[PDB]
Amino acid sequence: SLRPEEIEELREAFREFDKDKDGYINCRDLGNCMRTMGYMPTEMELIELSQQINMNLGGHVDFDDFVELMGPKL
Ligand SMILES: [Ca+2]
Repeated sequence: SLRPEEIEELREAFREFDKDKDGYINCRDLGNCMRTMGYMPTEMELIELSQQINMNLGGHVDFDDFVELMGPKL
């Protein structure tokens, strides 16, 4: 039932990808994070998804959504 240990790592990543350090990000470097250690989405997966988030969501992702989307492992 690991979570806080795995999440703690995401916190560092979120900031690492956060260049504006404004406490927010988008489907820009987000996809680059999934391939870093996530699940490495396919070709259209990293696109269809990134966009889906860009459109559906609104065009922004918070450390919460990033963590939630990242999930534990699967
Ligand atoms: Ca930010």
